[PDB]
Parts: sequence; structure tokens; C-alpha cells
Amino acid sequence: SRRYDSRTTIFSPEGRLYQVEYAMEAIGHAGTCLGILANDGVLLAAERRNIHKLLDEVFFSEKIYKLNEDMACSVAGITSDANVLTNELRLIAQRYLLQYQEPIPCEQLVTALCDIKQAYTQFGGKRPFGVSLLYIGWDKHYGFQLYQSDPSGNYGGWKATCIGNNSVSMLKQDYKEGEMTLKSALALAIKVLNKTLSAEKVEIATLTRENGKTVIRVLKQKEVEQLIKKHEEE
Amino acid sequence: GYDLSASTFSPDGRVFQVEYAMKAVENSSTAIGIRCKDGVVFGVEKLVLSKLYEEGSNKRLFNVDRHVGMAVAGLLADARSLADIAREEASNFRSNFGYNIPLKHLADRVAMYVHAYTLYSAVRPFGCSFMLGSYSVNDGAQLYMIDPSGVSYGYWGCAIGKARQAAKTEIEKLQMKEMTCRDIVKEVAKIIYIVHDEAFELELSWVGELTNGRHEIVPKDIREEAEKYAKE
Amino acid sequence: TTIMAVQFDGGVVLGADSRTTTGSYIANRVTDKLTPIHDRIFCCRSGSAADTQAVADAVTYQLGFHSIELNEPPLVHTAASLFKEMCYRYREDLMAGIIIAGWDPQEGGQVYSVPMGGMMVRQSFAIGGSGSSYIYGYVDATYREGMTKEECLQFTANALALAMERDGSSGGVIRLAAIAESGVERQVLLGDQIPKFAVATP
Amino acid sequence: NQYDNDVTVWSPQGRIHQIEYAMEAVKQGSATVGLKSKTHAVLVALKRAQSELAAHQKKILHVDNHIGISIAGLTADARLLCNFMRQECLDSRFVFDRPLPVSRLVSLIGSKTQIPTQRYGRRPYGVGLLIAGYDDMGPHIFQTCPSANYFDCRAMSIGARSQSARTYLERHMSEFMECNLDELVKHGLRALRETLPAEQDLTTKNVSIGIVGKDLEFTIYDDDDVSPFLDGLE
Amino acid sequence: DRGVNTFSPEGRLFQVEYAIEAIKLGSTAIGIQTSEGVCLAVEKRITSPLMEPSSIEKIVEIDAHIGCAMSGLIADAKTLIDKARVETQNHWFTYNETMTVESVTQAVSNLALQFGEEDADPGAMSRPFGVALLFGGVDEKGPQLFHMDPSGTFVQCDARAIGSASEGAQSSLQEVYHKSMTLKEAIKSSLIILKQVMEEKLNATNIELATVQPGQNFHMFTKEELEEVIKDI
Amino acid sequence: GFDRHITIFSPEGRLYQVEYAFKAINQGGLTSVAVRGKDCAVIVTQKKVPDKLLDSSTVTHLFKITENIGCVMTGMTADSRSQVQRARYEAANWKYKYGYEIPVDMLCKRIADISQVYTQNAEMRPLGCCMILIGIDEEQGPQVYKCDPAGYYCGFKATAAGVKQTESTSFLEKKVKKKFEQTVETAITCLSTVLSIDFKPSEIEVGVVTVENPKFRILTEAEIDAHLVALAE
Amino acid sequence: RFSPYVFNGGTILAIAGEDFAIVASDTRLSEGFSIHTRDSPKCYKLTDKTVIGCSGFHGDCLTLTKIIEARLKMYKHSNNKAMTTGAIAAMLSTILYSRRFFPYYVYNIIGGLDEEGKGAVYSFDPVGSYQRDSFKAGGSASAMLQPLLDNQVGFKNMQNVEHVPLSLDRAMRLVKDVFISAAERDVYTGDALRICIVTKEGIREETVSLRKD
Amino acid sequence: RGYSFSLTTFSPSGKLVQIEYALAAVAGGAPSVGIKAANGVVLATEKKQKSILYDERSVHKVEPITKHIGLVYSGMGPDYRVLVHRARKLAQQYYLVYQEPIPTAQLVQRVASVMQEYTQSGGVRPFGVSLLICGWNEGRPYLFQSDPSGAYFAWKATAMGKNYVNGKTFLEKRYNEDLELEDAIHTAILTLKESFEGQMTEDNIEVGICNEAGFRRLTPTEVKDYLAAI
Amino acid sequence: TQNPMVTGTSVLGVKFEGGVVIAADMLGSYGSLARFRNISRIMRVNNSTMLGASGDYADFQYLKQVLGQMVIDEELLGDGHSYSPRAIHSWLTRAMYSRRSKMNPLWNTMVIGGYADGESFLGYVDMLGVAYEAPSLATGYGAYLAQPLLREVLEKQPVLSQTEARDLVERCMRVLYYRDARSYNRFQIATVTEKGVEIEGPLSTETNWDIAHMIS
Repeated sequence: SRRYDSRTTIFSPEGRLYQVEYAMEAIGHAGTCLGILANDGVLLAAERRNIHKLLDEVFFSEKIYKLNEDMACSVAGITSDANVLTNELRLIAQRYLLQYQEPIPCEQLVTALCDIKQAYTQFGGKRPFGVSLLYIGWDKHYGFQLYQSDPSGNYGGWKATCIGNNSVSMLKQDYKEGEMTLKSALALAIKVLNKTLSAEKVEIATLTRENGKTVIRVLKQKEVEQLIKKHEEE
Repeated sequence: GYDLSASTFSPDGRVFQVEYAMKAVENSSTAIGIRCKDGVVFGVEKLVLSKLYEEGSNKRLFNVDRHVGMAVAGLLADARSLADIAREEASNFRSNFGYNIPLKHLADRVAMYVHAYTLYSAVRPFGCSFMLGSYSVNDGAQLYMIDPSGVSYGYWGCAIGKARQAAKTEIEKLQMKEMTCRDIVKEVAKIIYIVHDEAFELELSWVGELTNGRHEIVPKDIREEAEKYAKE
Repeated sequence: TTIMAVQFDGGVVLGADSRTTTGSYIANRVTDKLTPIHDRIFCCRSGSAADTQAVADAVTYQLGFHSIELNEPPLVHTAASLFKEMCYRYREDLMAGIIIAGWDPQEGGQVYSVPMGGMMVRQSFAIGGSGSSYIYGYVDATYREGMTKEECLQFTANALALAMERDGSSGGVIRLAAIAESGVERQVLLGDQIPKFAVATP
Repeated sequence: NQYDNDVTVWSPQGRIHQIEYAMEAVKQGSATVGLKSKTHAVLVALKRAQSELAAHQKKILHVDNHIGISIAGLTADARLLCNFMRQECLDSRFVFDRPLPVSRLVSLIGSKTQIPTQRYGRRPYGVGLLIAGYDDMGPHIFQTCPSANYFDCRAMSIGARSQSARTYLERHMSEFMECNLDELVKHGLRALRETLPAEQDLTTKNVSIGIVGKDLEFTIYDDDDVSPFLDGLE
Repeated sequence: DRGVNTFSPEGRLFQVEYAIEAIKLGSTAIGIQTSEGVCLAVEKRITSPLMEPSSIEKIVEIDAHIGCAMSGLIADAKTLIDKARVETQNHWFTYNETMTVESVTQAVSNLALQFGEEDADPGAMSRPFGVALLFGGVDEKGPQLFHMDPSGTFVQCDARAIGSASEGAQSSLQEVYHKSMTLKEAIKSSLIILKQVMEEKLNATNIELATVQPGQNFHMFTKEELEEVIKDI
Repeated sequence: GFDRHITIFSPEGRLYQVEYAFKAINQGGLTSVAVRGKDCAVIVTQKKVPDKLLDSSTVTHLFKITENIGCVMTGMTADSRSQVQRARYEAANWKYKYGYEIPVDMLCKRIADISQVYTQNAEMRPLGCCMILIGIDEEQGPQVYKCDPAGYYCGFKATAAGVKQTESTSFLEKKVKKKFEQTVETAITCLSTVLSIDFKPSEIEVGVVTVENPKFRILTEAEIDAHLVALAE
Repeated sequence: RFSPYVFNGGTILAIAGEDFAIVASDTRLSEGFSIHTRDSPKCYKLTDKTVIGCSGFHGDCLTLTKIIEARLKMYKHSNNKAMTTGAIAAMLSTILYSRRFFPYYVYNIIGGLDEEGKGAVYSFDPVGSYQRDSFKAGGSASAMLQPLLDNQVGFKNMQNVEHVPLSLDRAMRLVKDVFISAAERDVYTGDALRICIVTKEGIREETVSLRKD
Repeated sequence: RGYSFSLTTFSPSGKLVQIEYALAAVAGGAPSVGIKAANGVVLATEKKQKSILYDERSVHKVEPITKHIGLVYSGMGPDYRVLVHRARKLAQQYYLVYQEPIPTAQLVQRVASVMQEYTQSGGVRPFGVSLLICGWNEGRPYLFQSDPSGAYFAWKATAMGKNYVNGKTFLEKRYNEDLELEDAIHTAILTLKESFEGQMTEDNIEVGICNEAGFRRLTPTEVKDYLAAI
Repeated sequence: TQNPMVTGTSVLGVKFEGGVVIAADMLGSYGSLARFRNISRIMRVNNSTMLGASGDYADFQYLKQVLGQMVIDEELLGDGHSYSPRAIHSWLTRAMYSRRSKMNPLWNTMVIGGYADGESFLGYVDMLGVAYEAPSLATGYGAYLAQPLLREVLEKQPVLSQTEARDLVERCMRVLYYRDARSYNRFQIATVTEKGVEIEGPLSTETNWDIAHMIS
């Protein structure tokens, strides 16, 4: 009945979308995982849920998801929805291969996912996908690149943007846009996460290469105990 | 506001869109049906508004399958709708199973049709009580009566309408079991003239051994014989 | 494949042969073409084998659900009617010349024939199957009127003995089933119980 | 008024609360009158001119091959209902090759306009037909209604202040079953000439009538042909 | 709120009597059927002067001998103008002749009161078409113009005004037309637009006029013809 | 918002439709108590005719699912026959789809599951009738089950259903901790000790199944009359 | 396996003069080698001024006349105007084409008169191709009646006879002799042609018998 | 028929109002413990009925998904039974296409996938059953929990249902990474023994283990056996 | 087409001053095997119309349940208005043309007849949809054999009393017993008159085999 519908696909009298900016406040409750690119490859830097021992082993974490040989994605907000959509977008990646025998240049993928997620906020009367997930990737066309999207639908090349709480302004006083030298990108990542820390309560993951094929590393345990002692002051 | 939708209960378990349909047949005229050993006799009260309507302006004794009948009470649109789909239901039985439809199965079928039609907010309940009635050569004079709730009971002398509070008493005091239907056609007028307390241009139909499993408006002679039960 | 069913009085007496040939090889020497569908109503089956018992348990479903829906024992005319419908609507895909019988409490002995094209007629005696063309003379000549249970038992027995003797696609034991008021009394005829007839020798 | 989301609901007394209000929506429509003789039934309609001047929104309609109608309510919904009635009347010309009888006609449209009264979010056909035709027996005339409850009537008037035309026409039923065409339609126009606002004339412009019965097609008399019907002074 | 298929405590539908409004909003158009043609005009209400005024289509030719004149909620008519011309060439296709004006007007007005929330496949309409228009056309019966409503009600008309000037221009047009064209109905109709004037003295940039005459097919007037007429007033 | 309108979660859980549907099965109240015998699952219920104008044979609860499963329900009798017809449908569908005749447990699982999808989706009310249903399989003893209008079938010895459920299950709990094929001091005496009528053999319906004869049998006033005069110990 | 057409025969003719259109007919519908009936008309009065002839498979001729009759009625009170003749020819062309892939095996001829009054006659293949003429019989004796009124109407392959326009006496005597000739020479003769003739004042229908064998 | 509009929606705070109500309906459910152990798990739960009247061999709460994967719940009654129906069906799609018993992780992927669209998609309310998963899958056992949101996490021990904070803190106290067989059963029994509302009856608890030979329910003669060995 | 369908052979009929009489033999011939003897091929419908069948009998049972259901359904609307045998003929025509139009055709070829309000009626409806009216009809090989005896007497006098028509179709049915191979001895003769439909079955044919003993 028309008394019962939440009426998600309605413009406000101020013109905005009520169910969309409620998803934007869902990101600020739970969300971390910045991403830094360099002249070399790109990394995510992430946070787990809490200190609660009672957690045996994650193959990959609940944060960094593999998508192709040359792409990966990280997730903010509601974790139940995005899992679905990331499997959804994973399907998209593979069928581009089936249509083209190319490793899907990542802007095609981000455009496709943002079109279907825009389609859930356009009609159907359903709630929008409450996740502002972001993407890292490489293609032969462009360089190493990361994109960042939100439950509204728009996206962009967001060279050092983080998602979730405590919002990135320090990064737009510290990132050198020309050259970055990915070891120092790790150093800047543990700087920002050191302000906002071993791999019990951090989840950092890099994307690099050797001889053409890309390598997605999840930065196993003892590397984090290296970088956490790479400070004195910061 | 626990009202206005058939998919929402009361806080004491009483779906108000059904009992609002039940009073919606209590503001409409009576139609009594009396069982006896040779068949079932119907009789419907008519509340002729103007002189402009002719005789049988609205049929309220429909028939369905060349032997069961349709004394209806409430909204004639809804009653006429379930009358014609009862016609289609006995059509699917006779076409499907060959054997002529026993009335218990038709009353259970139309009963669960109008009941399963009260489980959704996307439909309203029907607003029409109605009753059936016939006999096969080995059935007995089966009649059933169906509420807008969808419950169907076998009766002897059921009466639906506005003045069913009056009408159930005389049918109870009338000798029920062993008389041979012609007298009770005559006696039906006594019930109809008692319960009409205000043109009462009534109408009767039955099924009996004078009919051999059929329906007729009376034939037409008791309309000038049961009219002679004025002054009672 | 030869089926007989004779309405004697009150109830009926069925009868069926037992072979399932794959052209020229008896794949099943011992099968029951008699089968129950409710309690008293039995259907037989002829022609093909795969389709007709899909029809048989399909109408066990529909007839059983209808019979429990009425809380009354159903008529044989009901089952033969949905044999007319179920076999008529699929008439270009089914070779099922089934002839059915049973005792309804209302009428009595009823034997209906649903042949290969798919229809319904009521008969005193019915007959249907592959070999059921070699005994129209004997069944047409011997069946008199109003016979009893023992002489329709031996009548169906030696009629099916003729038809299993002369057809090549019909043979083995024959199964009789006498539907009556007190339930089915079926039996088989095992070898020597078949009424063997003498062959003339030239 | 929580009974405004409302062809599903019941008022707590007995009322369905808007398909009697569609009966109000044909009380608001323009006035008309039909009647029947022993031989041929007639229809008479006055046509409102809410403009400069017009054909005054022509009311009585050709449906048929002797089953004519007289609409009074919504006009587009009326035209939809007579494309239905028209199309299946021609379908009964096609299949059975007989004239479709008037009673089965009005009964199955009485089952066609009954469906949106039943279901959800669908308004009733807010039009009061006043159909009239000559089948095998005498020339029937049926008021039907937006409450899907037709009436096998004789001499019915529906429309704006048509109750006064009824109370003329109720006390003049005795000279029906006689009274041939020339003196019958005079007896219907002086029944129509009470719904007018008490100022003098059934003009040739606004009065359009229709005749149907024994040995004559349902025949429409427009602006010119109504002029041979002239009499009465009141 | 309440839905679209509900009747109002006045007596009519909600969405229909709300669709009679947003006809007062929008530009004004007028038409005069004569004995030798039918003239249509519309003051299409240009907003800014920085711009191009000859692409505000408010006189649209359905066929060569049917021209419509819409107003109100503009560009909501394009689906039913599309249905008007597709139905027109379907009629000429299947029947090899011209049309009437009550057949295109019969065909369009069936689509007006044809909407609803829960119905068939979602290619249906939700709101009614909030555009009132009138088909100026010439037939073998006669030149004539059929004023539609958003309710699906269409009427015969010989002098009809729509838009915001539906009272004063209609009452002025009620007293100035009885006879015939003889070239001056098109000059006594822009005179009604001259009384209507909102922003500018009705030059050949803000009014679009087109006549349909039985000899020709139609004539959407160009600029020098218009300002040839405006010079005569 | 709509916690007490739609089958959705309120705060602190407790969706407010199934206990509004539980209160629906107490409407009027014609009350079943089912007795289980290590060899005989008897059925008892009370049934009141209003006015000696009903046909007393036609009014019943006591339906027959198949040749081995009977049932009795105490809800609102409108929602009863829509539920028992689907149970007959799934019984015959089980026998057509999986061979053997359906055993009593997963029948009640299945009608409990469609009652679940009533109380999972919106736009349908969870229909208020609970199905006391008995039956015997080859492996175990006689069983009895009751799916509620929420879909929670349990597997009972001796519950009851209808008005006065708590007094009945208190009497049965106090009269089962002592240890009954005859069931003469258990079956009727739960009714006559709860509501104190000490019935004549009209108003009580009894449906037995036995291990020696698994066909579901509804008893008549002769054998239930001997069953009642056996309460003279 | 089924052969859903037979050839029930019949030959129908229409001639367009200057104010008339003689739509001839025959009667005997017959397939195989046995005749069915001798009553059956093949000229159908569509409007007061349009008469169809309809020959070929008789059941599909019959259903086709039901469709064009019911859609003529569907036109007539959708525009409040009767059909013309050329519009009948057009919509019957798209009815015949609309079921192309299982076609209406029927040769039909539409006579009648135009808007101005002069008679016209439209000929059809069984899939729909209309040409207006002043002759062209069709359907069983199509290739028999055609060369006579190629000569006695069209005056082709013929020098200066000083040809006059046709009338309701010369063309009246030109229909009976060609059907007694085709009654002699065709097998699908007809025993009584029923000439539905159309004129300005209305319509009449002359009948006269033939060789009955 | 149907609604085709989601009743689960976003609050003005920016959170799902129906899902926290679903976790409330879980938190008002019967308490259930689950202990991942070095070779195999134990998933205990508490079956307190109304009276001593019912058949405690009739309904189960430990019940397998077709090969070696059992799953135990806490919360709504029959919504669990729907999730067992869907879970068995998804495990048999996987078994008929890939010809091995399903990895536990993928079964939790697909069960969390089917529980997500009931937080959307047309009038359906979310399930409100946070059932937990077991499974031996090759080499080392697994354990999960699909919340009525649709999230899932793997661990070494958990509890759910009533007073589950005491279960999580108590299992955080008494857990060892090598603690492997029947000692896990021991601490599971003395996690349900913590409240139980009284007397620790063997017919009111049932456990299920995954001892490298398929998930199997424990017979009622075995739980009472260790209830004799308390 | 696919199987040896169970057929009849002929329903021949003639109209007369009074009503119309149609006749057919009871035979269920399973492709040169008289498998079904007592099998009625004469349907009664409402009291002024009759119906036969010549081809497939299973399709005739389909038509007797749809004609039966249709005529009882419109029979119980009350208001008079039974089917004139116009409408059974036209409905059966459109049913068969709409049935072969989808290439799933009814295979029987019947004749329906009946006495209307004014005069009688005898119409033929073919397997393909070839439908017409005639003073006298015959189906199947009767259309080759009974049809000459029918359209010989009716060309002499197109007026028959009831006994002349009844003896005429009895004699034609005897001829089809003599020549048609798929023909059986006993037959139902069936007449509709002003008083209604009545079916007088079954009858016999007095055979004349006296020419047999002149063969050498």
C-alpha cells in the first residue's frame, strides 16, 4: 500500500536525496582504508573491527577484495551489502574478458558498478547500497590508478583520498603529486593511520609488479612489525 | 488505525475488513431458504424502489449448474460476480470430471475462493452473503450458506439479510423435516410477510421432485396463491 | 498385450496377459498390466508402456485427491472421464488404449474403454491390446448375458488363453481380478492353470 | 478521512465509501431520459454547451446494430466502455452470427466494470449508461451504474436534477405499452422538459434523441432531425 | 498521499481537476474555424532576449491537413503528438485516404484518461497529460477545430481560447466572430492577442500563427508574412 | 512506524502480528485436546451447534488429510479450510512426487513453512488456525503435531488448542506424570474437568487412529456413548 | 499430412461501366468430384454501394467476408462515415497481406462505385494486389471469361468499330452469354448466376439459371 | 500480488533500523555456544520447551547441511528452518556442479548472500536469525556466523542468544589454541550451565561435533554421559 | 493421421414440411475393425436443434462436451433466448476454422440440423471449415452414395411429409449398408419437429440379397 512505502526515490524540497545522504552518514560510523598511489604501484591501508581475540584467520580480510589479476577493492559502510555487489562487479570484470580478451581497464569497471548502483538509487523503490567502496588497478592504457566511489553514484580519480571517519585533509598538505616512491607511501600510510597498530588491528595491502604481470600483496605479518618501528617521531 | 486493511489483525485477533463486510449484508433485504425431504425452497424479499423497475429488474435467485441456486443478500455486483465464477467452477468440474458436481464440493470451493480473497491488502473482501441448494437422486436436499468471511455451513433453514433476527424464529418454529415442499412454498410467504415490517414484491424458486433437479421461478401460480397469505 | 474386462453382475472381472516386448524380445516376462488406482477402480494398460503408467499414477494423484476431497468413494465414470481428458489432450504423443473397470457403490459394475485415440464408451465386455484382435470371434460368440463370477472367471481365463496362444507379442501368466463389493480377489494362472487347447495334427 | 485511500476499504457501517461516490459522479453529469413502449424503445438526451457553442458533447452513442446507449458522466471513460461494449457486440456478430441479446450485453459489462471496484488503486468506471435495445422479445432498457449494478428498468432518467423527470415519468407509466412513435417521443420530451432550469425551450441544438425497435435500426436524430418533434408549451 | 485513481469530495477525479490547472500556467493559444479555413495562433512567451525565438514549437502539424496548438505543461504533448501522427499515417496506410479531425482527436483523447499506479507493464503513464490542445484541420465535411481537455473530453469548436487567457480572451472572442474568414479573422485574432499582451507588442518574434485552408494543405507563417499582418494593425 | 500494522520487526524484537494472530485462534473457541496411546492416537474436541438449525453433520473440525493422517483445528474457521486444503494438496503431491504416503511430521513442517512465508513476507496476514494433526508411520509410534500460525511445530505428547488451552495442558501435565489405549480417564475428562459440562455424546467429536488399524476414523454417538458411560468408575 | 486447402471452385465477374458495376457470380461450390449445394451466393453486399465477389476456398472466403464486414462496421461508427470503395480495396489488401505466411487462398473482386459516381472494380491475388479496372473476372474460370471481355469491353486487338460506352443493356447481355459459355466449357460451372448489380439509386439483384450439370 | 518496495531502510542517523531490531530478536533468543577446536568444533544449544510435554527427539537445532556442515541458531524459530532449506539447496547446487562437498566458506558466502536480499526486495522483513556454521573442510575446521544483516566472521569461540556478553567474555577467559576434543565439549557444557535457568537436563541441551568424519548430532545417551562426568 | 482413429461413416439428413430428420449408423470402426458397435453419434442439444458426426469420434466427444456446456450455460440465463440453429452452425464453423487456422484441426465432419421458429434448417460443417446450408445433406461416402437419392427426389418435389422423408433416409441408409464398407447394420434415425428433438434408435435395414444366387 502507498501508506507503507518508505519512498526512497523522492527528491527533497531542498533537492537532495534523503536515502542517499543517510548512506553518507553510514560511512562516517565505520570506515578507514585510505589508498596511496606512486610512480610505482598503489596501496590500501585499512583497519579491522576491534580488539577481540576470538578471530582465527582471514585468508584475505573482510576489507581488501581481489577482483582480477590487476585490480582490488576496499569497502566502507555496511559490510553486508557490498560483499554482494563486489561479487556482482567481479562478474562484470570477467565478462568483459569474455567479450574482449582484455584484462578490463578499471575505469570501465567503476563506470559499470556506478551505473548499476545508480540504478538502485534511481528506481525500484529499494534502499541504496550503503557502501562508499573504492578501487585500485592498472591498465596498459593509463598508469597505476585508484578510483573512489560512493552510494550516490559519482566517482573519480582520487589520488590519496580516504573514506570513513576523520576526514584526509592532512594528506592534501603532504602528498607530493609528481613522485612518491612507494616505500615512502607506506610511511605516509602508517603516518595517517598512526594519527587516526600491528596487524592485529591494521590491514595494509599493496599492489606492485614484476616483469609486466601485476602482484597484489596483502603485506603479511612481520612487514607490519617492520613499519611500525619505522618512526621514532612522525 | 488497525482498520482498513484485510492483512492486519486487531490487537485481539479480529480482521475488521471482514466484520465490516458482514454488516454490509445486514443492511440488505432477506432471502430465506428452507430445506425439506424433496428439495430446497428459496424465497427472496424484494425492496422495489420505484415503479420504473419492472418484474425481475435485478435477479437475486440466480442459478449456476442447472440444479444449484443463488439466493444472495449483499452487494449485487459482488454476488453476481461470484455467481458467474460459480458457473465457471461447475463448468470446470463437469468438463473436467464428467460427473455432475456435488454441492458440498462446490460450496467448499466457492467458500475457499471467497476466503482466500480476504488474505490480501491488494483486494477487498466480498460484500455478499449467499446460499446454495439442490439435490441429486442420491444426495439429499443439500444446501449451504457462505459468509463474506468464507465460512460455509450446511443448514436446514438458514436466512440472511437485514431481518434475519426475525426470520430465524419462524423457520425454527416451522415443522422442518417431513413435508413435501409444496406447502412450504406456500408457507414461505408467511415468513416473508412477517419479516417485512414496512412493496415486498417477493420472488421464489426451488428444486424438488416437481422439478427433478432444476430451477424455476415458481412456475407462475403460487404468486397468486401465496399472495393469499395476506391478513396473517 | 491382451486385456479383457467383463461386467458379470454387481461387480466386474478383469484380466490381463503379461509380456513387455521390445519389438521381438520379451523384456519383462512377468508384469501386472492390472493396476489399482483407488480401491475398487482398476485401470489396465495396453499399447505403449512408458506413457500409460505416467497416466496411471497421474490419475492416481488426481483421483485420489478428488476422492479424499469429497470424503466419498468415487465413481468409475469419474476416472474414465479424466482418462478421456488426460488421454485426449495429449493424443498425438500417447499410445494408451487402456480399458478400466471397478465397482462404484452407486451404479454397480462398470467397464469403460479408453482406446488409442482417446475417448470414453461404456461396454459390457471390453477388450484391448496387441493380441486383442484374435479373439473377437470367441468373445463375440461365447458371452451370452448376465453371467456369474465363476464363468466370467473362466471365460476371461480361456479367452486370454486363446489370445496368448495365438499372438506372439502376448503370453506368459495371465492375471485375473474380480472387483466386487468385498474388495478385489485377484489371482494368477501359473502355467498348468492356463486352459491349454489341443492343436490339430496335419 | 482515512477512507480516502479507498477502493479497498469499508466505512464501518456498510459503505464502500467511493463507488457510491461515483454514483455522485454521475448525479453530477448531464440529464437524460430513456423509456420503452410495447414495440420500440426510445432515448432522449439534452446536451450541455459549456463553451462558445459546440455539438454540445454528443451523448447518445452508436454501439451496435440496434443496442444503443446514452452516456452520462465521464466522457473518455464512457468512450472506453463503449469501445469495449462495441467490440464484443461485434465479436458476437462474428462468432455466433446472431444479434447479441441485450441482457447478456449489459450483464457482462456489469462484470467488466465490476473488476476495478474489486481490486486496488483502480477507480470505478464513473459513467452511468442508459442502454436500450430491441432483442427477440420487447425492447429492453437498462440503467447501469458505476457501482456495477444494472437495473432492468422501464422509463428511467439519470443525470442532473433528473429526479423531477422521474417523478413526472413515474406517474405517466399507464400510457406506455401503447402510444406509437409520434406520440411517444413527445411524451418523453415533456418528461425531459423538467430537468431544465424552468426557462423554456427544448431547442433543436441541445436535444439529441435515439429510436430503436421493431423493423428499424437504432437511429440517431441530431440537430436537424429532432425538429419534427416540436410540441408542448409548459 | 492518496493515489491517482481516486475521486474527489467535489465530485471528480483528483488528477483530472488538477490537470485542468497547469493549463492556466503556460502560454495562450487561440483558434478560429471559418468557412474557408481555420487559423491558429500562440504567444509563445520568450523569456530572455539573448536568444533564438523560432524554435519554440507550439504550432505542430500532425499531418498536412491537421495542425495542433498546444499550451500548458509544454513538451508533455510530444508522446501524444507522436501518437497523433503515427495514428495518422497508420490510417492513410491501412485505408488509403485522408482522415477526419474527430478520428485523430478520437485517437489522442483515448490516451488522456489512461493511466494508473498498479496496472500493466511500466511503459504506462502515471500522471495524466497536463496539456490542453486543439487540432485545427480541414476535412471533406468542413474546416473545424476540436478542443481537447486533459480529461479526454473533446468538443467541436469554432472559436476557442486556451492557456492563461481562457476567460478574457474567450469572452472577447465570444462577441467578435460570427460570419466567415474573408482574410480578416487572422487579423481579428491577433488583435485579441494584442489585448492579451504580456511582455511585448506582438511583433513577428513572439507569436506563431498558422492557418489551414482547404485549397492548400497548411501554412506555418514565416516572419515577413507575420509582420506584413502586424503592419496592418 | 508500522510495527503493529505490517509483519515487520518492532523494537526489542516481538513482531506484532503473530501474537495478534494467536489471539485470533481464541475467537469463539471450539476446543481440541488430542490423546496419544502407545498404540492409539485418539482425537478429542468440543463442538457446539448454535440453534438446532445448522446441520450438525456438516459443522465439524475433524478433517481427513489422507488414509493415515487426520487433523483438527481450533482457529477461526474461515482460515481453517484454506489451510486444510493445502495440507491435502501437499499430501497428495507428496504421494505423487515421492512414492510412499507422506508421514505425519514433515507434512506439519511443510504447512508450518508456508505459514512461515505468510509471516515473513508482508501483504498477507498469517492466517489464524493451528493444526492439531495425528498419524502413524511404519517406523515409530503414533505421532501428533501442532503448527502454530507462526510456523513453530513442536512434536507433542498432549497439548491442546483453542480457548482454555492453559487449563487443559495443566490438567494433562498433572495427569501424565503418573505414567492407556482406552483413554477413558484422559481424553474426555480433560474437557469435563476444564470447562465442566460432562457431555452428552452429541457435542464431542473424536477421531482415533490405531496401530492395528491406521485408517483415520471419526466416531459416532454409539461408540462415543459407550465411551462416555465408561466414565462410571 | 493435412492439406489445409481445397479448391471449392466458383467464378465471379465484375464490370465497371460509367454509373454501375455488374458484379456477377455463380452458385455451385464443389471439391473433388462431388458437388455440395446449389444455393450459395458469392457476391456479398458490403455497403449500399460496394459489392464483393469472393471465390476460392469457401471457408476462408466466408471468414474473410466476416472480417471485412465486421471491420467495415468497426470503421463506420469510429469516424461516423461509411467506407468508400478504394478504402475497402486498401484495407482488404492489408487484411490479405497481414496473414501472408499462411495465406487466404481466395480470389476476390470488389465492385461498386466511386465517390463521384463512376463505377470501379478492384482485382486481387490471394495475398493482396489491387488494381482498378472495368472487367477481370476471377477464381475458377478466370482464364476463360477474361479474353471475351478483353474484346467485347476493352475493344483490344480490334479496329474501328466506333466503340460506344457500355450500359445496363449491352453489359447486361454480356454477362449472361459468358456464363452460359463457361457453363458449357468449365467444369466448375454454376447453375444460377446471381448478378449483384450496383447503381446510383441503389442496388438490385437479378438471377437467371444456367446449364445444370 | 507482492509489494516490490523495501521495508528495510536507512534511519536519519544513518543506520538500518530493521537490522538492529533483528539483532534484538536474536538477543532475545535461546542461548547457544560454539567452540572451534584444534581438530573439530562443538556447537551446543539449549532446548527449553514450555513444559515436560513435548517430543525432544522431534525437532532439532543441530542439523547438518548434507555432508559435514551443521548449523545452529539463536532467535526466530521457523526462519531458521527456511535458512536450512535454502542452505541445503545451495550446497546441492554446488555439489552437483563441482562434485565435491562444499567448502564451509563458500556455503557461508551463499547463505549470507541469500540473507542479504531480505534486507531489501519487496516487503520482506529480515530473518532475525544469526545462525552459526561449522565444518571440517580439508585440513583444519572452520566456524562462522551469518548475522541477519548478512555479515560473517570466523573465530575460535562464540556464544549467542540470551546473555551472550557473558559467553564471549567467559570463552575469552577459558580458551586455548590446542584445546581440541571433549574438553571443548566440557567448556561448552559449562557455558550453557552458566545460566540455563536450572538443573542442566540432558533432554534440554543438544550438541553437535565435526570430528573429521562428517558433522553428526550427539545421541542423548552421550550428552547425559558427560553430564554424569561433570 | 498419426494413428488409426476411431471413426464413423455418415450422417445423412433431409428437411421436410414439418422439421428435419438426420440418420447415422452406430459404429466405432477402428480402421477396418468394428471395435465399437453400440455407439451413439447423434447429439441432442436444446429442444430445436440436432447434431451429428462422421469423422473422428473422440473429437465428437470433445464437441459434445463444449456444445453441451455452452448450451446449458446460455440456457440457464433465463430470459428466453435459446440458440437458433443459426448460431450452433456458425459457432461450430468458427470453431473449426479457428481450429485448422492453428493447424491442430478437428477431424470430424458433421451436419447439424434443427427446426427454428419459422422453418427448418439443415447445415453442413466440414473438417476444414467449409460450411453451408442445403435442402439435403450427407457426409463421407454417403455424400457420394446417399446424396444422389436425396437430390433426385428433392429436385422433383421440394416438399416432403414426415413419412416420405423417414422412408427416404431409411432407404438411403440401406444403400450405404449395401455399398459402404465401413457401415454397420443398425442405425439411429432421429427427427426434430415442432414438438422438439426425438431420437428413435436403433433401427435395422431389411436386406435384399436375392441377386446373390445368379453368380457363376
